[PDB]
Amino acid sequence: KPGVFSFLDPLAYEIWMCIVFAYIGVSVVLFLVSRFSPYEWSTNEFGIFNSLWFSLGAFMQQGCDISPRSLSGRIVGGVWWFFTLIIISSYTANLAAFLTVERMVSTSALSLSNVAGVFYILVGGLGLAMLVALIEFCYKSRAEAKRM
Amino acid sequence: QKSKPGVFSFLDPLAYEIWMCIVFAYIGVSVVLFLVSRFSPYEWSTNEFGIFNSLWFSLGAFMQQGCDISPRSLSGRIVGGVWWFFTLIIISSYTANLAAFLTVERMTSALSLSNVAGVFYILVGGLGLAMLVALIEFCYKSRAEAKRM
Amino acid sequence: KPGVFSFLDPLAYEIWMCIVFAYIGVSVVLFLVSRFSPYEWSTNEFGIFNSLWFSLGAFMQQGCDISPRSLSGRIVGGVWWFFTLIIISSYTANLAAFLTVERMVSTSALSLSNVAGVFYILVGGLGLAMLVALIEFCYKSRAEAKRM
Amino acid sequence: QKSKPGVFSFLDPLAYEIWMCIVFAYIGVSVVLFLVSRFSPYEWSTNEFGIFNSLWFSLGAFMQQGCDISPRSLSGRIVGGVWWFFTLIIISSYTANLAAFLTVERMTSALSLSNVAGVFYILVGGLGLAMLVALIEFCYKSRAEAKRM
Amino acid sequence: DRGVQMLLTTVGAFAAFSLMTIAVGTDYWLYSRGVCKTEEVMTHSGLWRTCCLEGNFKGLCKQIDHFPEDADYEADTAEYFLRAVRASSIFPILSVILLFMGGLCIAASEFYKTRHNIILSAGIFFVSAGLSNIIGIIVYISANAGSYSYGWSFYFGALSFIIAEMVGVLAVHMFIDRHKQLRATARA
Amino acid sequence: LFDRGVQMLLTTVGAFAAFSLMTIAVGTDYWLYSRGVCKEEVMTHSGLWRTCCLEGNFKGLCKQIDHFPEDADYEADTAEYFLRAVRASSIFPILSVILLFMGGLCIAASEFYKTRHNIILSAGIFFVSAGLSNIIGIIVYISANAGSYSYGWSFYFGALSFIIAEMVGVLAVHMFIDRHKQLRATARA
Amino acid sequence: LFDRGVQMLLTTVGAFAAFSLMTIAVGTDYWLYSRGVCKEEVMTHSGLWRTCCLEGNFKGLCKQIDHFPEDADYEADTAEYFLRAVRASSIFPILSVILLFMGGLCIAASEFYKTRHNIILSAGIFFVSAGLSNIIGIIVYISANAGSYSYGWSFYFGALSFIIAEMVGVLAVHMFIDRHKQLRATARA
Amino acid sequence: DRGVQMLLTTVGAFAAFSLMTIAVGTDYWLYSRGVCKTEEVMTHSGLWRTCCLEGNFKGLCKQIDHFPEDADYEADTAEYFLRAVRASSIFPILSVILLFMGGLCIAASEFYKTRHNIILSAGIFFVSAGLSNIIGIIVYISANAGSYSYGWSFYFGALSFIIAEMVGVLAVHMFIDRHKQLRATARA
Repeated sequence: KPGVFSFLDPLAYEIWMCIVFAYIGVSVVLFLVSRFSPYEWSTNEFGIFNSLWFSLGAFMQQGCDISPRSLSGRIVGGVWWFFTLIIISSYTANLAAFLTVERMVSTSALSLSNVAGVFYILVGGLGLAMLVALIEFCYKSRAEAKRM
Repeated sequence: QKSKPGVFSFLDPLAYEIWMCIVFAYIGVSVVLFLVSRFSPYEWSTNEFGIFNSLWFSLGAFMQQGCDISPRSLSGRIVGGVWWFFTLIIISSYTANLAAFLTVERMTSALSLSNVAGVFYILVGGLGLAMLVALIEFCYKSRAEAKRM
Repeated sequence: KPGVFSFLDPLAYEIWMCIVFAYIGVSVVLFLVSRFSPYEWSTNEFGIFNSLWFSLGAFMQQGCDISPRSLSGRIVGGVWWFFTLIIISSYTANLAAFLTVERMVSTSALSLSNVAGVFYILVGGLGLAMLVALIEFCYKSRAEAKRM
Repeated sequence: QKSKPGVFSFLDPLAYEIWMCIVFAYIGVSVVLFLVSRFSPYEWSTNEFGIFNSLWFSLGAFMQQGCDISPRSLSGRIVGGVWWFFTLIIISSYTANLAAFLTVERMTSALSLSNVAGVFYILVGGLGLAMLVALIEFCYKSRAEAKRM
Repeated sequence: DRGVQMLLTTVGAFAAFSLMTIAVGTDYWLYSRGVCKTEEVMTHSGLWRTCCLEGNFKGLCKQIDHFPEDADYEADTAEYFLRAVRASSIFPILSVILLFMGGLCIAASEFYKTRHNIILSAGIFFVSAGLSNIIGIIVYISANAGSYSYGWSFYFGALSFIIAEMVGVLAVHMFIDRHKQLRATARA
Repeated sequence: LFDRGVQMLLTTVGAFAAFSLMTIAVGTDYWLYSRGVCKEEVMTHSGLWRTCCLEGNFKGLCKQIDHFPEDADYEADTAEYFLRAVRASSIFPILSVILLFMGGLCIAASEFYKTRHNIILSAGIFFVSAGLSNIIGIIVYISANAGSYSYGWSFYFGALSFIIAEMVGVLAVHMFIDRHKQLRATARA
Repeated sequence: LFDRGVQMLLTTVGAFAAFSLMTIAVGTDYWLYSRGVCKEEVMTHSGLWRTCCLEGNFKGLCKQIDHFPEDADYEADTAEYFLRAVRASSIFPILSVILLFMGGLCIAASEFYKTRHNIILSAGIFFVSAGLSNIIGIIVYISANAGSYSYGWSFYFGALSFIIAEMVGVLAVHMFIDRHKQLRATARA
Repeated sequence: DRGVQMLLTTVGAFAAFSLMTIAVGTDYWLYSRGVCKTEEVMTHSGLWRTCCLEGNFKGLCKQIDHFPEDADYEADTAEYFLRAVRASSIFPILSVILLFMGGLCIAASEFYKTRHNIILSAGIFFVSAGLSNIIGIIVYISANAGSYSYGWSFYFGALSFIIAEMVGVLAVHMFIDRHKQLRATARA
């Protein structure tokens, strides 16, 4: 009986924790090197909110809408891209090794039990986004009612 | 003895339930993104995420392409991020399971055309369907233009 | 002694020929369903030359700049994306199977002799592009003299 | 016995010569794209493919992350296409060889931080380098601004 | 059109609610051979009880037990949580309830034309019902994993999800038009 | 790409070349070179309907392709049987050449009734459909054969006929765009 | 995110909390819970400098960590020796502590001579550098450990110190832009 | 300054040409253990000769045989073509020729200021030189594949490629600047 979060098996928990830490650090450094200097004020669409979005899209290998234009921002983006490529390839290779070793011991297709955790996370994220949007809409509607 | 590969044997690495749930999750993600992008009039549209555009965005995200747009709201970005994580895990699982199936024979050579004939058939069918839809739209517009005058 | 073009080993020659044929057909169908309608004129930058570019970028999983907006064009793009994903995953999986079976045969790292063919193809493409650009430059230079 | 993985053991799947040639081919492709994009005055710029932007485009193409720009000329598109094919083959080979290394042990557990510590070190070093460059730019502009007034 | 949009929304909501109510209540969810009145005989199982088919004791239905404690095994708490979630059918029932409340909101939208938030609430309920249906399908399949076929009752819930999501799109589109119409009138 | 008279002539000659190549491909028994029996195992050249002997004891004795062999054929599934029927009947190459002939007739008929601009669009649609049909036929035949071999010139005659059909169809729709552009251009003036 | 006085107080309290957490983590020998000796095999809680016994026959006895053990250590390459030296000295946790202290000193002295706007930028640089140093220290410590085991509260004390430092550093740079915006606002008028 | 950039590009072209000519000339390309003047001894080999190192027969260089016909084997024609390409060192030498042509074009630019098309020619020559250098490196490594370490001579060729590509980039800058200045002058 595979675990619910059995899709995190190829990498260790320490790797995931360090991945989250590295993502946070890269996002903060990108925001800093994007908007700290008054002499660049901005001309770049890289705030703290947009920096985290760019880093997430880079890790998921889905370039969303923007790319850094300054030298430091591009350095951050390049090192993050290299890290992401290595980590994703490592995950895929280790999962393939796990599956091949399980297949070669003395049904065959992947079952929904092996990826049920990713579905749970996806639906939880959909619900969280719905709740956030509803709260924002309620706050904006209340603000308009008070003003009017 | 090894049997002749099936026409639609490219779906073998993932179970049928996984593919069905993939289609369903794609539909749900598209609907939720369209909902959270355009329901609030206080965001009006500033974004371009209609139902058609949301479906296109989710399809592009699943195939790891991305069309031309990205959510800008916090809720839309949460939806996009969870969908991206889902897509990454699912595609990696498919590739890993196909590698495991090709490495170990149960009861290595180059993949033959019989291994991907199903995907080729689906591609040609999609081309024909697109041609039919475009011709239908052209015929509908041509008669409508003549009706006006 | 591995072949120069041994990176095509995981797939068959029939698959490569059919991939080229399918690319041509999809590009032609995209151009057809993009510009044949006089009532869409255009609002889309999908010509015959641009359709080939979009299809080539889709096959290598590198969306370049544009995406179809018409329903038929989006159908073409979706089926091409599904075909591309399946084919690329099949290539990666068969290459992994080849390497794993070779490893369990009774140095380890991939040598440059395995990817020498892709390096040669890349440099040949660079040279062809440079030659085409020089030809275009000379043709425009001659054309301006004729006008004057 | 299985030795403790090296700090930079994440480069093991591809040989050192392959990595060196990858770096050099990236440089060459960036230069060729910049040349074919901006050399002709008849193209003047209409495109945004400077040397820095061409380097960014090639780096993004190799990591399969995309870019905000794309070549529009025939020669630039040929360069982009051959670079994309090269990138696809190289990344697939890296993933396949890493899978082969993780499947067969010569003389399976979850990957540990020791296996990927080097990529983390490189990431943090790049972050520090970026901070240093940004601080240097700010200091240079602060002194230059004071010189004007 | 506004009237046609309302008609389509009501028809789709009613169809989705009926399909889910039939699917949850009916027992044609899975075709699997199994024991009876607890020999091997082909049966069809739903969410509560499995009815033995084409056998010597055909017709009789045995209540499905989601906690096979014959061996007195616990393993990990995740398995117990999944078994408890699947046994109650909390997610299909929640989807049915959300569909019912969305239908109530749609019906009450006609009485109060000024209050446009009821249409948005109906759309939100429909989308949440679809998500609950998705979670229920995932949980059901995972519990079944921990030859076989899926009957028409299972596909009734699958088709209800597609219909419920389609109606949710229609409702939010109708909410979008209502606010745009209000803004258009204020422009004049 | 330029003018209209040369474009019409180039498209017409391309359509004629594609039609001739596809007709030759359908009617020539040189599609695959493989070992087999043309009546022991020996090198033979095969086609769509018959396979003749090659460099054997009795060279040139053609025998019809065993599409439904007897003596415990082991049967197959519905999809495999459908594929076998499609390969035997050669429905897709025949449909491709039929579409090519229809498009050529439309192009020849385009000289008359020049006001009817939809004729050239119909010819382009026919040629694109013929190219897709050629793709399907090539894939089906290769899959059927795949279960040391090489293909003959007629197989590459059909392969080139698909490319010529699409290249002709590409610039045939260019006329439909330009013909509509002419009406738009003359409307403003 | 709003106003200036509340932002200043929030940044100061966050910096102080991060400094306290990281200092406690450095000075507390509860980093890893693993079996081992503290003088047979028994459960022990480890830290950066000493490891004490847990539920053993002689509890409350700490022993210095064998960073360079004798008795045929077998040696290693330069990289492993460098990692061992870094882990033994725990320079990166100490470097993070020092950088956090400098950032706190700068942000506290920012009240005096408020005209100097570059002090807050220096505080932000100090805090982000301390966060990066914490990242390197955590990575080094985990890699040394991996060469059952669970991490102690002090290790997670330093895990939150890095998170707080970056979130404090984010706000530290944010008020730097706001101050320049005020200067830009008053320059136009 | 444009003159400063021209001086920089001339210095870079000279440095790259010197590096590449030394790399082709000297024989410290690869350190490996091999036979001497047909026992195992560590030797160094370039493109033409292998010379013994710290051995009894140290100092004598033996010409490399690129055609191992000891057993009279041919196998495929691709191997023979690769061996022939490596044997002549056609790509490193033709890269040397391309760098020489680029340097000549740069030097002759001061004679004709009006003719801007030859600075672009110099940039084209430098870029083609780098491409040919990378092809030569790939061919050399592939042929060597079918313990070892690369020497400074090999790294001089790698360093020459980087400078030539760097000089080619800045050479094209002049051609862009020459046309930009010309167009600006013609505007007024």
